[PDB]
Amino acid sequence: SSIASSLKTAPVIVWFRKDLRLSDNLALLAAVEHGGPVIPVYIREKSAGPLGGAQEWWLHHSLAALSSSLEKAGGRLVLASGDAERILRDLISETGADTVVWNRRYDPTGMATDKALKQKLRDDGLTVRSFSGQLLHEPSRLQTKSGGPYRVYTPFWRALEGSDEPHAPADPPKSLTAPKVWPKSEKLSNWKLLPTKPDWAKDFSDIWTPGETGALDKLDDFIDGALKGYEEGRDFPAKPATSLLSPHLAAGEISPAAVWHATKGLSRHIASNDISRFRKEIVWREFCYHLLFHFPELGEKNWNDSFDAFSWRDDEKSFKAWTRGMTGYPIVDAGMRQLWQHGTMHNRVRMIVASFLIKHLLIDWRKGEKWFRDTLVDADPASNAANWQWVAGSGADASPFFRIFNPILQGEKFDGDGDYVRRFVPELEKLERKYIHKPFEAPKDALKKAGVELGKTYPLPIVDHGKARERALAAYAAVKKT
Ligand SMILES: Cc1cc2nc3c(=O)[nH]c(=O)nc-3n(C[C@H](O)[C@H](O)[C@H](O)COP(=O)(O)OP(=O)(O)OC[C@H]3O[C@@H](n4cnc5c(N)ncnc54)[C@H](O)[C@@H]3O)c2cc1C
Ligand SMILES: Nc1nc(=O)c2c([nH]1)NC[C@@H]1CN(c3ccc(C(=O)N[C@@H](CCC(=O)O)C(=O)O)cc3)CN21
Repeated sequence: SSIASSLKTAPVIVWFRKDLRLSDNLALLAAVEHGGPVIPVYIREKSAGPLGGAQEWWLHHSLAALSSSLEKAGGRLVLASGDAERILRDLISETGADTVVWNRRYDPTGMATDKALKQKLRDDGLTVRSFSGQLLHEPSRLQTKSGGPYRVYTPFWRALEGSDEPHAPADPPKSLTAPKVWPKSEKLSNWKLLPTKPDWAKDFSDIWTPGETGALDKLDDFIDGALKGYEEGRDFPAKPATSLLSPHLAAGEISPAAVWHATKGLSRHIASNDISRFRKEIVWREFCYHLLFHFPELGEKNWNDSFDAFSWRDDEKSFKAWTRGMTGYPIVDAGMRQLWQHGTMHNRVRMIVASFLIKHLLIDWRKGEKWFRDTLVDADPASNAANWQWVAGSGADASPFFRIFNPILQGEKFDGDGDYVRRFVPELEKLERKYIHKPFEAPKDALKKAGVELGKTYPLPIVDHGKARERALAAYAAVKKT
């Protein structure tokens, strides 16, 4: 190291955010190609990070898993809290790194943070490079054949379906070059991301294994499992027919290109309709990000400003009943209880509970959006906002506001035998399917036999369907006169 000294390569910093994976990670691969020591860092920023309590549980386990995977490769994960610029400059100064890399994040606030930071670092002569991976498409570049943003799903789907296959996923690096001396790291346990007493996430582990290995296990199981019959099965919440990839995708533990490529070459065993339908759902995520790019206020302002003057009820009591799954409408209650217990909800039931809040209770959709932000492990700044707005009646793909279905009928249509309701509202277990979705219409004899006392065992409906419907349509008529 004195007289036969090779000229050494400077380190490179890899800044992880919602891309907590080693596979199909172009930033990490760039760091490997760069040579020299690789310095992985995760920063607890003020603005960005987990959208709520459930996602903090997710993040803890995700960071623990990523750290373990990096250590297996010979690296480590540096943890730091505070101002990203100050932290990165301090790491640069300490290590002598000449480059910072990251994977692009496409939520407008995070993208703006990155743009500003990138310019500041470049102005001081640092190399900064950002990479695709979070999305199959580039929202700032993709336009209709006539030069517009996509406003409607089907043409957007046809564009992505018709595009050259997303590039196949890149392998993870098996080894990372480490610095001789590691920068100091914060302790994950000190970040207070986990519940303590009570452990309200105690059943999350029954469903979830956060991190890249868990993501790949979910993908593998889906391809070898529920992908078969997915198209027919996905509408029925009692059936475990979906992939459960959403929080892994949200956390960037698996790329959508990896998911897409996993659906290729399956014709010997899998019907094309199931694959097409699953791909469409992946593209719904893409579309939500497209809309967020084109309308950054998607989570706070109505897409259709005709709704701005809508007069929402000031009824925090009904809102609380909704959050607790105590509406007296079993399918709604089942969904809200599923969410509380497992940090997720079947998509059909998300639509039903969202509609119940907005139309039956006439409560501001933003309140429902915020509740979901705190309780979903998959909370996503594009998909949550976009879906709430569609249920609320804004957007080309929105159901018109005046379309108001009875939760009872939706329950009987998509959960006819009542298995989903019985799973999450077990106090109704003994009711026959005739009354499982409408226990308030059952006769005294049946309620007695099933061990159900309305108002004790299970609540009466907090609103009458007919009256709620009249109220919502009157509110719709009023907003038109504005
Ligand atoms: C009111 C409301 C709020 C929602 N909030 C979120 C959210 O915060 N995060 C989130 O990822 N999804 C959200 N969704 C969409 C959808 O309900 C979930 O993606 C789905 O329940 C996830 O289960 P899965 O992974 O088994 O889906 P699968 O059926 O296996 O679908 C595969 C993937 O496609 C994507 N996807 C599927 N459906 C949709 C959709 N309607 N919109 C956008 N992406 C979709 C997801 O990434 C999902 O993992 C919301 C839907 C509604 C109606
Ligand atoms: N999906 C999901 N499920 C949840 O249960 C959940 C979320 N998400 N997101 C965050 C909130 C907050 N969590 C909490 C936090 C504290 C208490 C708690 O301290 N409970 C006391 C009594 C006070 C009370 O219930 O408010 C207890 O020991 O029962 C309960 C739930 C549950 N949370």
